[PDB]
Amino acid sequence: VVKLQIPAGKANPAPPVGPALGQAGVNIMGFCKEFNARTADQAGLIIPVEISVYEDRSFTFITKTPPAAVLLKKAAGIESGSGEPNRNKVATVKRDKVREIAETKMPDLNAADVEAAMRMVEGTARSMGIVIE
Amino acid sequence: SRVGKKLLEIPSDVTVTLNDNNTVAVKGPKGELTRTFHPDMEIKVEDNVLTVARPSDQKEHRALHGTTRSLLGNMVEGVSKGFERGLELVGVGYRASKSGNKLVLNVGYSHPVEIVPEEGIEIEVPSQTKVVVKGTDKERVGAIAANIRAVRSPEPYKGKGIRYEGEVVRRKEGK
Amino acid sequence: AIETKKVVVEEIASKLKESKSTIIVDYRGLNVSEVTELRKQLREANVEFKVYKNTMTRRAVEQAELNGLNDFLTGPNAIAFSTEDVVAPAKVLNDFAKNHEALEIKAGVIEGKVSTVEEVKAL
Amino acid sequence: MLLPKRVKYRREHRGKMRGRAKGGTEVHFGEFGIQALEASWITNRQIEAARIAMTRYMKRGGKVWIKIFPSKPYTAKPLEVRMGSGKGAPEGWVAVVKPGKVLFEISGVSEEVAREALRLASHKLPIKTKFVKREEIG
Amino acid sequence: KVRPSVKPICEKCKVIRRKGKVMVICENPKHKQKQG
RNA sequence: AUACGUUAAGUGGAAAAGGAUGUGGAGUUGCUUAGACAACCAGGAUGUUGGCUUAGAAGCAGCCACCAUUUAAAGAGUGCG
Repeated sequence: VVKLQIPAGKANPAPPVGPALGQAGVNIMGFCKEFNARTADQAGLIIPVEISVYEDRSFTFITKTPPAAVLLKKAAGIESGSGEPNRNKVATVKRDKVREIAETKMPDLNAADVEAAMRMVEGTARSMGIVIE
Repeated sequence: SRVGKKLLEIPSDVTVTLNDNNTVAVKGPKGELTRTFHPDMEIKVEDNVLTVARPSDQKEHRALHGTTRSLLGNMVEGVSKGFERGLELVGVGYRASKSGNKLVLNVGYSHPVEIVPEEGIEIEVPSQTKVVVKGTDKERVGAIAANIRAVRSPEPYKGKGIRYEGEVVRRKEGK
Repeated sequence: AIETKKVVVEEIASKLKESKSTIIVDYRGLNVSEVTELRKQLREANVEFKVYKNTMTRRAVEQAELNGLNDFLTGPNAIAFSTEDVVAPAKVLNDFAKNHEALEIKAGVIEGKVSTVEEVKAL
Repeated sequence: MLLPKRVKYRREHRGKMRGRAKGGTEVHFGEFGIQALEASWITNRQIEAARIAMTRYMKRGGKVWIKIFPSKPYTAKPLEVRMGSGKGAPEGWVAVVKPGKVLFEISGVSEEVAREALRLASHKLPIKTKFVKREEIG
Repeated sequence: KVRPSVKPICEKCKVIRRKGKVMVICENPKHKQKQG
């Protein structure tokens, strides 16, 4: 099992994929069409993909959401957070806005509940130093 | 919480004599042993169960009491199941083969290596890599295992010569 | 020892209203194997199910002294008790059985628990 | 490195240590402090050797306390000079020390760090010493 | 090494007197020590 | 010689700072048959390396807000890597 961050819009050249999965016995020609299929809904983003390795050289893949807290910069409206969080509260975000963010992360999050999904994001918003309001 | 108070069952068939003072002549199909025992210890034989008891709680007695049980358990098992210690040779041209009772060892020294087992001990060579020293005496099998190890002290830089199976020799980076 | 009482009194409250339960051995209890079961609890309900591996004969068996007096035989060795709150019984007996058959933790050949006055044979 | 701005006399008698300390036996300015078991002379350089050892390990923290300011000079006749023909000169300074006296104090520091800072000072000081804490009956 | 004030260096080290001479032993050979 | 002990090195019959599961007594305290120290079999966190960074270094360049959930349990980290 070797996780990789294959881009959604492209999958063919050796240097990003190539030998690294080619030594796994993976048939690269047969899967590249698949990476361009389901990920087309979210083109232009770098989508991480888990890769299990069956003994029969069969394969099944699971796509994931773009990485967490990157969205927090957008909701804050600021390009970058403080280098001194809490000591420097550069930005603030409403609790209702956090609900919009947590729902996007649900397939990636292992959180049992939407109320718990809130608390998970709350630990990320504090990393940016952003106040929770 | 303590060692010698624990009971030791005899699976059988292992008889145990109680001859003074004090000699324990364990007997059976595989062999016999007579461990030395100073008088202060008290060995007793419950039916198919060896027993040991401490004369006092004094610190000197606390040490000796835990040893006497561990030895008797080593004795009975060697009279039954027996014992063996593997030895994993590692290298390229290294190999070993018997010549009579003697065990020739083609160690990387230009001088040929030979080791003679003591009576009651035999060394089969199922493969050139593995080495097995069968024997009823743990003190002797571990001694012979050390004597064979003496022929080649292991090199930390690379797996060579005698090596316990299994054991991790410390890795080293050459340059 | 006051903390131990919280371990006792709380779990008894579940058993008084408990419906069904199943034996689960603790051997080779991989964390990934647990998550596969925990997600199933999320479908059946929420936090209402309990995994609590407080399976000492001095612990859980005392809870069984009031009700479910069949745990005395199951008490030796590893156990993973489960308790139901609401949820009409069905899949709960079946879901864990499917997991052990595909590797992941010995089932213990299902020693069984309270349902009537019986033991073995999940339905 | 601590020396007096002025002294009434260039030289003084070496004296004779005996008995329990006249005072300062009980630490209170600091949460913890070194306490000598015996009595012996301490040169000014030995005191500086102790404080430098603490400031590094302590990092950020409360100020180091020093209850003891040296005042008694130790005479040092130049080498190979014959006996007599006048008293020598004060090469340096030495504080008087008595058993049970609080040689140093520390405060505002965590319990783990405090155990070490008192220990490193004990090596620089020839006198045997022991861990001590404030008493509050009180 | 041999020093009068043998001390443990890491958690793996263990203090064991042998033949009247205290010796610290560790999985790392460098930490091996004996007093006297 | 008598009685209660202590000492194991020839200490007694040569010093020190310092070091040590040496041993004999005394005291205090944590846990502890609603379970202790040893184990031997179980698992190791979830988003996540998480913010600020250094090409990248995800338990770990190092500076830290070092969060909250899954819960029988685990620090967004004890350590060999």
